[PDB]
Amino acid sequence: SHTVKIYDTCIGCTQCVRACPTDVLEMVPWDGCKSGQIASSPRVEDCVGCKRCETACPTDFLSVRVYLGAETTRSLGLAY
Amino acid sequence: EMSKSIPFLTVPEKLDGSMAGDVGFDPMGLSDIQTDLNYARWAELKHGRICMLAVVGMVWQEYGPHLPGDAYATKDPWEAISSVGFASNFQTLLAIGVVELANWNKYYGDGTPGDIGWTGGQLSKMNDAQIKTRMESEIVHCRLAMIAFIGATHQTFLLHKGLLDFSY
Amino acid sequence: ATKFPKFSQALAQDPATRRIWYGIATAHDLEAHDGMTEENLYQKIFASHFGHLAIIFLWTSGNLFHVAWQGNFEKWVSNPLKTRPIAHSIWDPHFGESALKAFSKGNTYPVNITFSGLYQWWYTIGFRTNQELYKGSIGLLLLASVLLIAGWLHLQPKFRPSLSWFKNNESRLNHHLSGLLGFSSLAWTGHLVHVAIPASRGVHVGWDNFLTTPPHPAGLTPFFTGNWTVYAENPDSATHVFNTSEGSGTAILTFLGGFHPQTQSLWLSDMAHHHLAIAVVFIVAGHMYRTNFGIGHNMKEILDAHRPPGGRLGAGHVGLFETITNSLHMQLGLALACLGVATSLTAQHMYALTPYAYLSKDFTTEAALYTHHQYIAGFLMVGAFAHGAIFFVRDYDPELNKNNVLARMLEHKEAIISHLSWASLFLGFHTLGLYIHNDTVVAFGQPEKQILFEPLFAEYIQAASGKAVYQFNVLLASSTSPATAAGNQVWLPGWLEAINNPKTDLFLKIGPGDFLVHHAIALGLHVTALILVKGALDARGSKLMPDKKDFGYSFPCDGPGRGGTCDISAWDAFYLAMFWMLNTIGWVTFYWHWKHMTIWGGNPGQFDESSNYIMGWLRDYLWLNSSPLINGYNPFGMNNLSVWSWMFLFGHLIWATGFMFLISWRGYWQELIETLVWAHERTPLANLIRWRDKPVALSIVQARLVGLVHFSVGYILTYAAFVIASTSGKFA
Amino acid sequence: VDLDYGMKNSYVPATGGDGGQGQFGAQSPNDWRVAGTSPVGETSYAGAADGGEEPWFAEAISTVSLDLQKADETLKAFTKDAAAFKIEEFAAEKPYGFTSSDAAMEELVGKLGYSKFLEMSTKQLMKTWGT
Amino acid sequence: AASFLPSILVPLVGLIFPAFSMALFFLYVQTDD
Amino acid sequence: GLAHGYFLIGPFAQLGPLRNSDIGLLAGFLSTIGLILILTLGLTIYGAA
Amino acid sequence: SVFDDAVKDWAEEYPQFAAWGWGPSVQAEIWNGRHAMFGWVVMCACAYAKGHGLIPDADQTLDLKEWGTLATISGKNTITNERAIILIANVHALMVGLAATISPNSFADTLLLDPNHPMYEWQMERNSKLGGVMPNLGKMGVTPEAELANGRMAMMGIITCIAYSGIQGQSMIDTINEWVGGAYF
Ligand code: CLA
Ligand code: CLA
Ligand code: CLA
Ligand code: CLA
Ligand code: CLA
Ligand code: CLA
Ligand SMILES: CC(=O)O[C@H]1CC(C)(C)C(=C=C/C(C)=C/C=C/C(C)=C/C=C/C=C(C)/C=C\C=C(/C)C(=O)C[C@@]23O[C@]2(C)C[C@@H](O)CC3(C)C)[C@](C)(O)C1
Ligand SMILES: CC(=O)O[C@H]1CC(C)(C)C(=C=C/C(C)=C/C=C\C(C)=C/C=C\C=C(C)\C=C\C=C(/C)C(=O)C[C@@]23O[C@]2(C)C[C@@H](O)CC3(C)C)[C@](C)(O)C1
Ligand SMILES: CC1=C(C#C/C(C)=C/C=C/C(C)=C/C=C/C=C(C)/C=C/C=C(C)/C=C/[C@@]23O[C@]2(C)C[C@@H](O)CC3(C)C)C(C)(C)C[C@H](O)C1
Ligand SMILES: CC1=C(/C=C/C(C)=C/C=C/C(C)=C/C=C/C=C(C)/C=C/C=C(C)/C=C/C2=C(C)CCCC2(C)C)C(C)(C)CCC1
Ligand SMILES: CC1=C(C/C=C(\C)CCC[C@H](C)CCC[C@H](C)CCCC(C)C)C(=O)c2ccccc2C1=O
Ligand code: SF4
Ligand code: SF4
Ligand code: SF4
Repeated sequence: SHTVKIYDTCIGCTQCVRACPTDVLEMVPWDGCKSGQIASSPRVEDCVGCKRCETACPTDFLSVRVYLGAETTRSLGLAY
Repeated sequence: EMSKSIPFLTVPEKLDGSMAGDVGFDPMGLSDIQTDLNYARWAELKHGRICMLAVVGMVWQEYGPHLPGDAYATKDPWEAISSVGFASNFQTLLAIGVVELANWNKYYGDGTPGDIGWTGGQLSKMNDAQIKTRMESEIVHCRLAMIAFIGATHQTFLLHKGLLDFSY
Repeated sequence: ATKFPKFSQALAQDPATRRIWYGIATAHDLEAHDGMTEENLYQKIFASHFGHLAIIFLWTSGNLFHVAWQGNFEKWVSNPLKTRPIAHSIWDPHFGESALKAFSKGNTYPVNITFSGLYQWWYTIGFRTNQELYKGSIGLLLLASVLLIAGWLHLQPKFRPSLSWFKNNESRLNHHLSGLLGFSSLAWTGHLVHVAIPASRGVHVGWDNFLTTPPHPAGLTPFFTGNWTVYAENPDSATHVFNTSEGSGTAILTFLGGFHPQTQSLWLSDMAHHHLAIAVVFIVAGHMYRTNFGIGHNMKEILDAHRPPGGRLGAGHVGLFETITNSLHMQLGLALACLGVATSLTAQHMYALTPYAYLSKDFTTEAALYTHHQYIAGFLMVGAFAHGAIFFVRDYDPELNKNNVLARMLEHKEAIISHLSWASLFLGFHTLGLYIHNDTVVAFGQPEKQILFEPLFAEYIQAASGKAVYQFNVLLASSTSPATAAGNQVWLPGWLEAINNPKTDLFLKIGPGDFLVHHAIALGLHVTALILVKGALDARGSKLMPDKKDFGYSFPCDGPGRGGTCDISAWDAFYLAMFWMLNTIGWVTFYWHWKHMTIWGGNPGQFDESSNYIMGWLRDYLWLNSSPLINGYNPFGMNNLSVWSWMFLFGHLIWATGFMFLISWRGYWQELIETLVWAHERTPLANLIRWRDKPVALSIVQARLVGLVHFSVGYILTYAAFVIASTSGKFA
Repeated sequence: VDLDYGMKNSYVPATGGDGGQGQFGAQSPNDWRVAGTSPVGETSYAGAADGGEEPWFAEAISTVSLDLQKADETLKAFTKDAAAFKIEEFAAEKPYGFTSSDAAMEELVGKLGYSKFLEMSTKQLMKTWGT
Repeated sequence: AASFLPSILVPLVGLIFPAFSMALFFLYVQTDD
Repeated sequence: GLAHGYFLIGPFAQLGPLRNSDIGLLAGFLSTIGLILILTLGLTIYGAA
Repeated sequence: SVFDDAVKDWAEEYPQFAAWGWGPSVQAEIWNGRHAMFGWVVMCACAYAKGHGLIPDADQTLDLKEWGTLATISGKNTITNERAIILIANVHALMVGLAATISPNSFADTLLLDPNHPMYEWQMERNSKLGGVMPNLGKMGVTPEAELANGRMAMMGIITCIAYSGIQGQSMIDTINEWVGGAYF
């Protein structure tokens, strides 16, 4: 459904993965930052488009960007 | 390279002598933008064939035996339309329409331009060359008729005199 | 796709009702459809244009047909100033007997009176009988069919035009300027000389005798001999009665200037000369570009060479040629802008220089036409800026336009926006302030303390063209001026008569009241522009969203973070500007109507004194002139203004309904819809029936659009009723 | 367990503007667009639940559930690869008297259950498997 | 007579036509090619 | 159908445009038939989809 | 001209409708023909009544008060009793047709070809062998063939009547009377 992309400016603060309401983001090993960790979006099929993740990023400009797109039952948050 | 008809101009590429009546005449270059000259050839033939009949008819109606009955006597070719009436004209129009719509695919297709099957027994038992000769004759006559139609009509409305009236 | 939006898999695979809503509103954005090549795009657009043309012709055909079959054109022709023009008949099964009588007043059957001005136009151009109108309608129906055939033909495989053909600018411009505009004008002067002018003088020239009825006694001899002056001799006398030979002349091309004394409209001979001159100008201009004949200009070269040597404009216009040719949005924007200016000009010049006979005496029609074109102009203007923004987001190439005149505009964007803001503030504070000062002092009973500035600059311009009331002895208002001497024997005689006649709309008299309203209109234009311009410049990015270009022209928002990013897309600028556009056009239209209303009523003073403060507008204009409308239907009966009365209230409803979508947002509604779903699934009997498209609330942008449409439709409808019922109810 | 059951759906990702099937598929294999309620003694949604004497509220009769025993299997299957990576690393770090990966797994998971095994660092594992 | 046309066409244009058109659109948007 | 048709003639017959006319009941019947046709169209379309 | 090709092209251009039997199809030819045959009876009856003055109180307009604005032709002018009666007769017939369309039997010829109707196969077969330019004799009597032949005849007659009426500048009723020998009037 929606598209979430992570950029090299990430600092591995883990704040984004701790804010997702649907477990779409994970922290994976990396060497480009001091923390030695980067964020990934393995399960974008469950993204609802809340953008809470973006609100949590501390980088000058979001290192995590959510681009809204095709809509499915899951993305539209339909319990019915 | 140089047109045969106009010796001081370059001949357009599509005019290669393949089709009948190709004297290399296309000064304004209307052949380049067209994918092929098939549709144009259909039109040339259709326009010419109609004009042939028209010129003959005009002369006959002015100087010839009319059909029995009033309203079918006016010699003036233009007045004839109104005189004869809507009914007569409509019936002809509908007939022409049927033929036109029936051969629609032919007109917009890739067959021999101008051939709708009304070849009589002619154009048969003859070699390709002879066939081309016949086709060339038709196109020449078509072009002549079209020029004549313009002249006849213009003379009628400008000089206001019968076609065969030659007075100076 | 395999669902409704065949052009979009994304929408097609949507499990909700959005699939249907969006598919309808994304249908004509051919550029974004799945699998679209540039060649196909152009070809489909070309065909679509043929269809639009056909619709326009069918529309015109209908007007002629209905007027001819159910109208009173011939009677009107006989007594133009005592007959009300009929548009079409009415067959409503819901009408009551009383209504049938009311709407059938003056005639024998229920009918609608036209306020479109077609009768005057047709009368002027030569139409005199209903049979003539019929022929026209039939012809246009045929032309419409021909256009439809063309659309199909050029979508066929062997007739689809190439992408190169679509981008040959030189040939198209040459042809369009010389043939579409130039030769067409020449053809029109032919009609005017052959059919119209003869009719005005009582002679019938039709398809039956046009080839034998010479337009001028001399013939075409003077034309080829060079003695063109002959065609301007013997102009119609000042005692000429229109549509008759009494006092007629023989002139066909003249420069008399002014209006026909009896019809109070521009002379036909002058119009013929006008179109002839315009024709030559355009035909000559159409020979400027190179089109496979050697001679001509190449547009790219012209643009590239124009760079001011000083360097004040950077690299100049280099790079713009490719940008325009490869962007349909910029082309559309340029077109809409120019057409918008044209529409406003038509409205402004048509009420002053009346072109059609007895149109000035039809107050309601005159009012409708002005408001009609001015509103259309506003929409056309806003669209231009909208497509300009779409261009920046979609088709702008930063590299191609390096240091170009266009790029440098986006470099000082802040300067432009900030200064436009200041202008808006200055105009706003003082205009409102002065109005309120005048209101307060008047309310306290001291009108002598009002701040009223005379519009001296405008008054000067009027005087410069000949007006004498202001007493500014300048230019054409001066007998000793070199200018007066020049045209005193050419066109001034007639002009100086009309400009100095109080019963004409040529340069109406202005006073302190006009000063203020003009400054209000200025505020509107500036503020509307600010919104639109900002949207365009800040469409590719901003400090809040430096990556806006990657999201598009229209997106809901960017989240509740970074402070909140609602209405941050460029589409939202269009959304916000629409409201201001309506407001400004409203002010403009109100001004025209009230001023004219008082003039027509014979009390120009009311506007002159009450227009200085706001209460005047509300009480002496909106309140006073609403009495006929609100009494279309009352507890005691009804009249022909009932339909207009009902529509007025209808408009208010739609307008207010719009507010719901504008103020209430999605969250609330979505939750409510969820409850309704539960109910349907749990209620016996109805459970049998179920939906195939999950019911969901309207989207953020969708609601904005729906709301704007409701607001707009109500706005236009309500005023339409007022302008018509008020004018007709009082003066008709 | 068919780990691809969800991925095997009718959804077809679009070109641009779609994240894709992700990790567990974007949509259910089954279509939600089924019919409504039916008369007594009849069924509508294919393998639907008979409403008995109250067909009107048949949709409220659950037929889809989770077996606790089966739940264990799905946990193991979907986390098989992770377990493999974990044990592999443990093996790489010179295990004391190592035997076979599988054997080690059983021993290491016999203790520390399975969930705990998945959440333990190789270092902790080696310490645990010192014996 | 042409005069009867208003009473024969208006019922069709304002009632029959719109209905069938809406029905067709529904069938078109509810179909899965 | 038998159930729904019987109660629908009432509203039209007693409150319709031609209620006070001698042909009011006849008009009411015609109106009901019209409504039934509309509802039937709906049923047909629903089934198809 | 081959007929078949044109029909095929129509199906291609408008496939959805063609599926049900709409358009240039045998089904349509049969149904439209049946209606035309039936109409001839109606038109002849109308002529007879007009000539023999059977219609009660014709040439009089219905009351705008008893009936409503729905009965108005222009303004307060109302429809004549004759036209009203003719329409009611047709409405009686249309009602029967609507019932047959909406509630078909299990052994009836449905208007449209429905795969879920039991008569689909028979209809498909009958239509498949009922096409030709010339009426196929040898199948006289009550056969599908006879029905189609007579239907085409009736439809042609309608066209001819309208044309003749126009050419002779007369009402269709008059032409009918003339072709019968002036019996009705
Ligand atoms: C362009 C072709 C054309 C057209 C449009 C007309 C039109 C007309 N002609 Mg005319 N005519 C034509 C050619 C044409 N003519 C030719 C070629 C001749 C010489 C044979 C005549 C000889 C002629 C006479 C003697 C009379 C007319 C008359 C008339 C008028 C009444 C119609 C009529 O009786 O026609 C009569 C038509 C014919 C006698 C034969 C027409 C020949 C046709 C074109 C042969 C082509 C058929 C085509 C190939 C196959 C069918 C086409 C398709 C529809 C199936 C009408 C204005 C009458 C008149 O004066 O009205 C006032 C009249 O008395 N025409
Ligand atoms: C096939 C075409 C054709 C033919 C045969 C004619 C024939 C005729 N036209 Mg005509 N005309 C035509 C086309 C045609 N026109 C066109 C297209 C128009 C413009 C719309 C006109 C406009 C027109 C007008 C306005 C007038 C004529 C007139 C005439 C007549 C006297 C012409 C004359 O004095 O020429 C004399 C020729 C010359 C002075 C020049 C000499 C000819 C050159 C040098 C060489 C000719 C050889 C050439 C191969 C011609 C052979 C073709 C032909 C024999 C088939 C004559 C019957 C006049 C008339 O009174 O008729 C009633 C007249 O007033 N026509
Ligand atoms: C020649 C003129 C012209 C042309 C060819 C286009 C063409 C286009 N415009 Mg554009 N536009 C124009 C004028 C034009 N516009 C004007 C004058 C404005 C100012 C208002 C705009 C404002 C505008 C915006 C803001 C947008 C476009 C967009 C578009 C593109 C898609 C259009 C679309 O999706 O509609 C699909 C079809 C519809 C939307 C149906 C329209 C239904 C309307 C809104 C309601 C009708 C009124 C109401 C029902 C009346 C009932 C009242 C009754 C009760 C009395 C397309 C390329 C869109 C785009 O993204 O392009 C990139 C876009 O966002 N245009
Ligand atoms: C009555 C309704 C109303 C009013 C008064 C305004 C007023 C304003 N809008 Mg606005 N707007 C409205 C409705 C209104 N809006 C609606 C419904 C919409 C939806 C489309 C918008 C959308 C909109 C946009 C999108 C924009 C504006 C902008 C503006 C400002 C333009 C500059 C200006 O006029 O400065 C003068 C302002 C005023 C005169 C209004 C305030 C007056 C107070 C009372 C101060 C008066 C002081 C007085 C003169 C004495 C001062 C001295 C004293 C202290 C002693 C102005 C504040 C633009 C902006 O931001 O400005 C640059 C802008 O971009 N508006
Ligand atoms: C151009 C469209 C149009 C037309 C021609 C009519 C015509 C009529 N409306 Mg009306 N209406 C319309 C649009 C239209 N409406 C719209 C858009 C609305 C919504 C605001 C309404 C809301 C409305 C109401 C609320 C009422 C009417 C009523 C009436 C009838 C009053 C006259 C009379 O004699 O009643 C007496 C009635 C008769 C003599 C019966 C006539 C026979 C009926 C109409 C046959 C209908 C069968 C029809 C073919 C079924 C449709 C099939 C479907 C596939 C389209 C008249 C038939 C009144 C009425 O009585 O309704 C019937 C009424 O109460 N209308
Ligand atoms: C919503 C309020 C409302 C009401 C009650 C009415 C009432 C009426 N209108 Mg009116 N009308 C309204 C709004 C309303 N109008 C609006 C907003 C407009 C503008 C578009 C019109 C325009 C209009 C026109 C143009 C005409 C009428 C006409 C009529 C009359 C005909 C009634 C009819 O045919 O209905 C038919 C009703 C039904 C078929 C169903 C009724 C609903 C049932 C009874 C509900 C049953 C529920 C049930 C109890 C649930 C429990 C069941 C359980 C116990 C088993 C009637 C007096 C006509 C007339 O003659 O005027 C007097 C007429 O010509 N109306
Ligand atoms: C009462 C009674 O019995 O007395 C009778 C006696 C009498 C004397 C007979 C009467 C008469 C006169 C009558 C009946 C006259 C009938 C006249 C009639 C019927 C006249 C023209 C048809 C015209 C055609 C077909 C023209 C052009 C057809 C043309 C020009 C085509 O080109 C066809 C075309 O195919 C080409 C060839 C090539 C194709 O690529 C393109 C197309 C398809 C376009 C009376 C007095 O009225 C009444
Ligand atoms: C940016 C722009 O727009 O530039 C454009 C402008 C413009 C004008 C369009 C251009 C052009 C074309 C040209 C050549 C324009 C030049 C001049 C123009 C406008 C036209 C040509 C000749 C007229 C002649 C020869 C006069 C015949 C006139 C004659 C023979 C007579 O005087 C007859 C007459 O004498 C008798 C026999 C007796 C007298 O009692 C009566 C008179 C005196 C009337 C340009 C220059 O190319 C580019
Ligand atoms: C152009 C073209 C072709 C063609 C063609 C042609 C010739 C096409 C012409 C087709 C043509 C002409 C078809 C007539 C229909 C008449 C009908 C349907 C009458 C219905 C009549 C009915 C339903 C009767 C109704 C009434 O009973 C009711 C309803 C009430 C009664 O009160 C009164 C009446 C009796 C009136 C080619 C050559 C074949 C192929 C080519 O490729 C394309
Ligand atoms: C967004 C955008 C866009 C758009 C833009 C626009 C929309 C613009 C507009 C503009 C405009 C809208 C302008 C206007 C102008 C005007 C003018 C320029 C005027 C002038 C004037 C003059 C020059 C003068 C005149 C005169 C004369 C002639 C004589 C004397 C008097 C006087 C005054 C009158 C585009 C698409 C391009 C793209 C980019 C971006
Ligand atoms: C009322 C309201 C709704 C709900 C409004 C709805 C659901 C409109 C429903 C009625 C319209 C007229 C659609 C009904 C269409 C018919 C069911 C027929 C459809 C036939 C199809 C073939 C098109 C919102 O979704 C919403 C969203 C965001 C901000 C404000 C609002 C808001 O104010
Ligand atoms: S937008 Fe919401 S669901 Fe998507 S990754 Fe961010 S927090 Fe998770
Ligand atoms: S919040 Fe931003 S910086 Fe921190 S881990 Fe997530 S993407 Fe990286
Ligand atoms: S549109 Fe919604 S998410 Fe975006 S800023 Fe506004 S409230 Fe927040």
